[PDB]
Amino acid sequence: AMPGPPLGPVLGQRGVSINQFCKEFNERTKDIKEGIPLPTKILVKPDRTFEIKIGQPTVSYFLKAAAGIEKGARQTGKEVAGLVTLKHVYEIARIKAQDEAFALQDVPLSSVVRSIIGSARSLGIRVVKDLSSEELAAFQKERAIFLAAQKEADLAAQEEAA
Amino acid sequence: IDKLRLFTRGGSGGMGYPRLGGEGGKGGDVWVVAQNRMTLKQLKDRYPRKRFVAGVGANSKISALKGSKGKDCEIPVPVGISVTDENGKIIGELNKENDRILVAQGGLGGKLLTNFLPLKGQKRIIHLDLKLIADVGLVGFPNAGKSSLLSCVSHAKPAIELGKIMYSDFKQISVADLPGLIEGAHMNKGMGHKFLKHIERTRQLLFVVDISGFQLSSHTQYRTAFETIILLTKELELYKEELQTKPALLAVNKMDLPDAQDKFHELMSQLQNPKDFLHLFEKNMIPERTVEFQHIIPISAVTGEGIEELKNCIRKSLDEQANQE
Amino acid sequence: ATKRLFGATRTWAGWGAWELLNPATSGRLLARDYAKKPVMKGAKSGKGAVTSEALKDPDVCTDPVQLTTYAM
Amino acid sequence: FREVVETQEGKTTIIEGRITATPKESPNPPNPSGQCPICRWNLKHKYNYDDVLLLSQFIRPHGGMLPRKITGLCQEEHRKIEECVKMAHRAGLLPNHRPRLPEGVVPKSKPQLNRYLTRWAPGSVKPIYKKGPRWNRVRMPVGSPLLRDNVCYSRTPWKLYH
Amino acid sequence: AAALARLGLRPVKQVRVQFCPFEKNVESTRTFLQTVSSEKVRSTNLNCSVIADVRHDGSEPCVDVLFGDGHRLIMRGAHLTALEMLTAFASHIRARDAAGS
Amino acid sequence: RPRFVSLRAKQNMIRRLEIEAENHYWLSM
Amino acid sequence: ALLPASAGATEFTEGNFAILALGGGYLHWGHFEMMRLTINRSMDPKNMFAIWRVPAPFTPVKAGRLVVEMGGRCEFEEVQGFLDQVAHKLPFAAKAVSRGTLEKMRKDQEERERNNQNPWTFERIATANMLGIRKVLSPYDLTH
Amino acid sequence: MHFQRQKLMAVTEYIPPKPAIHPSCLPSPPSPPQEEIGLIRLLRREIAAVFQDNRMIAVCQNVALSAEDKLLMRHQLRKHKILMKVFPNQVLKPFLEDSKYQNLLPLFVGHNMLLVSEEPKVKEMVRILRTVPFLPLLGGCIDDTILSRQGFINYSK
Ligand SMILES: Nc1nc2c(ncn2[C@@H]2O[C@H](COP(=O)(O)OP(=O)(O)NP(=O)(O)O)[C@@H](O)[C@H]2O)c(=O)[nH]1
Ligand SMILES: [Mg+2]
Ligand SMILES: [Mg+2]
Repeated sequence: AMPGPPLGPVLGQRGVSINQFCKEFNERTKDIKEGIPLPTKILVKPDRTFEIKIGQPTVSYFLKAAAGIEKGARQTGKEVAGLVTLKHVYEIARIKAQDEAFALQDVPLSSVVRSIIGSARSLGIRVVKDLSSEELAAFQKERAIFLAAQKEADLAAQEEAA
Repeated sequence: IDKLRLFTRGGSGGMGYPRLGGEGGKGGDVWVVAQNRMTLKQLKDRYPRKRFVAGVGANSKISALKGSKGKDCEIPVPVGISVTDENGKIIGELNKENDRILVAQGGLGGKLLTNFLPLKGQKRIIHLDLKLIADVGLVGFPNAGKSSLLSCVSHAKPAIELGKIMYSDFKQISVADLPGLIEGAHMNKGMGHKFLKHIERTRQLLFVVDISGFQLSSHTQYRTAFETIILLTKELELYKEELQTKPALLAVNKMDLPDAQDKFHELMSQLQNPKDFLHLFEKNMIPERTVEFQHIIPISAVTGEGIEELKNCIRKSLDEQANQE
Repeated sequence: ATKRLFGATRTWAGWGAWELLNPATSGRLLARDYAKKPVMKGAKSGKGAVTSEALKDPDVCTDPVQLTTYAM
Repeated sequence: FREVVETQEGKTTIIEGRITATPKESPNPPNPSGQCPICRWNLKHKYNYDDVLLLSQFIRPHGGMLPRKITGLCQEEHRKIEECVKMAHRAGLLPNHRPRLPEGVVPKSKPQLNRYLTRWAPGSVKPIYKKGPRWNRVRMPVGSPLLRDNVCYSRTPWKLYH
Repeated sequence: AAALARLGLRPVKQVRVQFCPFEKNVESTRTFLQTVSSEKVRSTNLNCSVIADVRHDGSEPCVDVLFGDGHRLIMRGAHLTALEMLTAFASHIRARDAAGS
Repeated sequence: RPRFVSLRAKQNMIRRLEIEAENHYWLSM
Repeated sequence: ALLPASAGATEFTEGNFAILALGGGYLHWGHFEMMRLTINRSMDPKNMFAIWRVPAPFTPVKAGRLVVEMGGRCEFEEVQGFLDQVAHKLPFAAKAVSRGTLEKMRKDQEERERNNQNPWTFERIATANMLGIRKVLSPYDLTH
Repeated sequence: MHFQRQKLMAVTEYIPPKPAIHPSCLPSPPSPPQEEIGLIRLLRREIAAVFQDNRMIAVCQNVALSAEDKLLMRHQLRKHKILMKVFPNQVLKPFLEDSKYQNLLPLFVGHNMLLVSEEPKVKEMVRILRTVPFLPLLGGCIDDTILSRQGFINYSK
């Protein structure tokens, strides 16, 4: 069988929430964690990575790592720690089409995008829609003059939320 | 886990008779009565509406006047019920069968002062608590072997609750093993505090602490057994100060560990001198007072070690409390 | 503000690597700036001879079926 | 028709499907312009429950009814034929289309009551204990209202209630 | 699909299916091949093998099934329906499982 | 007690109506 | 959009797409008018949807007469949920009606009444005094 | 109601006109079909464009394979630039009946897929499809020429 799990890079845990799931399949939690840490040592810690585990009849597992989350990409690009409480009623983040293209240029090498063999335009549209879900608003042209005010407003809103 | 809530409204009074001057009957009142053989869930699935309205006072006739009061409504509940208001203030306690409590009064009849109109009754919302906790209440972290201890101490019980400890004198000590004592209790007072409300009605507290310490996750702080005891004391102090007045005993579980002996020795040293290490915790984690333990026993749920002595100690402590009281 | 405008921390996911500085609009391809950054086009705006129109019709039919089954 | 035959030789079993005599509509129907087979062969209002030759051409070997989508019939004539099939089965005019009996099941000795033109199933009828007054007398159904339009050669129409 | 997956693949070793794509009497054979190649039934026993060979010799459409019991079943789909062929295959599989166990 | 009409009553009414219609025609010249 | 305030034939669609149809006769008053207008304004959105009255201001209403009509760009299900409640609140039997069925029913009724092949009609018999049937007949029933 | 009034009301009852021949049973007159369809026209246009542009097409039966394995095989074909498209047979038949590839109509039976390419990478497609031996190569066309699996193997070799 194939199991997909979103796990922090270099922060694999022998504990929950993948512990019982691997134990039921008899997969070695310690070996899986060690392999994940070794493979994600290059990758920055705390980055959410998709891990696909394939199960053999003799309790043999072969891990595979996918690209980082596009939600994490939007949050780290627009510099918002957490996403908005609501969607389409307020705007948390602020990214550009150039940033979307830069993120897609790396996301397009993932397993799903390689399988689909899709042009970058559809990936850019999907990333824009995902940012709309994240409340991140994309503008064709942007500059620091208004981005500073937007960041100040977002920080004030986050301080009010806290 | 059966906190209930009902809406009660007493019926309005009776329409008076203007030309003669007759008063109308008073509206029916709302009463709650204690009866056995039924439960809160039984009441709920008998009456899904959760609304109770009494009778309406009879109008003022000319054959009769000062009309008869409307038929009151009686709400059956089990024994050991705490009835409170929507604000949480305790309306009353029904501890024995046939206890009756008025919750909502009916409206007055049609007196001339009210232009002979049948004044309306009272609208109230009431809460029910079917919780009369046992004598001994077990308090322990998750995976701290509370269920395993209950299974070991009972002749046959499912360890995933209430159980009884049997004695040679055919005496049963009622114990309650309460799961989810730490369901984000410091942060979720919405769910892990009903546990404290249930446990507050217990005469004796039995803390079960793992010898091998506890840790929620690799990224979470590793708290030792002494740290767990301090956290339990701080949570009890934050919840209710009067709960600490009840006698408490300590049981260090998982004695089968190779390091269990040294860990228990270190824990006993910490218990003997807690003031030398209390500074390591923040002022928020420092309890207002320290709980004194009548007995602290090492036990093992797998090898069935010291359980008989723990039961004997619990019985002796209960007997001492009864003699003192 | 200035850091976010000048460089993007998201694109670089390696600790040893550095954040990629932003490139001017002229260098980027034209098709990048021809996407719907506003709300999605409606059925009326969508032409009848388009796959997106049929996809949106199917999505609307599924949504209506789910709404009807909600009360069931 | 079509038959499936199995032969076991040298522990090897071979099953073959062969055709003996495939049924088909006779050439040159009297009125080829018709839409239904009934309206093509001018059989409207010209068949009854006992016409086993006509009724058996639309029934499965076990007594079931062929689908309208397969037979090409219209809704009205399909319902008429369905009712006629029900009545013929209840009257016992189709002795070779008995329902499939599971092995080990032997029907008991049951009362043998001759009947015909039976509208309802014999197991779901309440005896008329209270007939009622003359003006509001409860009548016993005979036949079917779906055949009310059939050609009658006598002055008195069909009596559907006795 | 579902019925054959529930019956699984216990005594089945190998299945081969041949048919003529140019002919107009191979729809039942194609349906049987799809049902046999369904992932639900195949996942029951990966040891069992399924192969489809296509020829242009204008021969009859037929499927051969070799079981672990050395028994052989031949089914001709030229005038046999998909449902009939699936029922026959399921009955043969049940008989072979009963014989083996 | 409810009352209902019959086929021959219908025929009688219709034939009487036909007779009266013919009278209507003959009373017009 | 919102219905105009009301102080203290007509059976066919003219502007709207859906309507409220009455199956029986009744009388309407200022209280009913004001309550219906308030409910419609509370359950309606002025941006897209329009509602129109058809009965005169204070009122006798006959069967099959449309009193409230609804239009805009919306489906039958979007308006039925509230028009059925309005019909139930109406003082007589009423229902949310759609043109696609109402016009078809009206056309079919007209076609049946035109294609009636009965040689003898009630109007004919009553007017011609055939059978002496006006001996047992109401004086108003000659036209009624 | 008086009995005479009841008799009059019974006699003046609506009687439906009965046509000599039933409308359902009489021959249905020919009527115009649908003016246009949003999906069928688009499917026809896509089929025509693919047939005209792509020079190699392979029509095979789409077995009920797992989605992950199907996507892996699609990615393997895309590595050689082969596109896998599936269209409804109920719509493909109408186009195939009157077109250059009329003889290929019998191929489209049940769940079918077409591997198309502008560059006839027949050898690569065959080597990729040989991974699953249960996938039958029903037919194909290269340079507007009808060919079978044996002919495709010959062209690959
Ligand atoms: N070696 C050893 N294992 C023990 C001992 N006590 C309990 N365990 C094990 O630890 C686990 C205890 O789980 P559980 O019964 O849920 O204890 P719990 O404290 O009630 N958990 P929760 O509070 O979440 O309901 C079991 O796997 C049990 O076998 C002990 O003394 N020694
Ligand atoms: Mg437990
Ligand atoms: Mg749907």
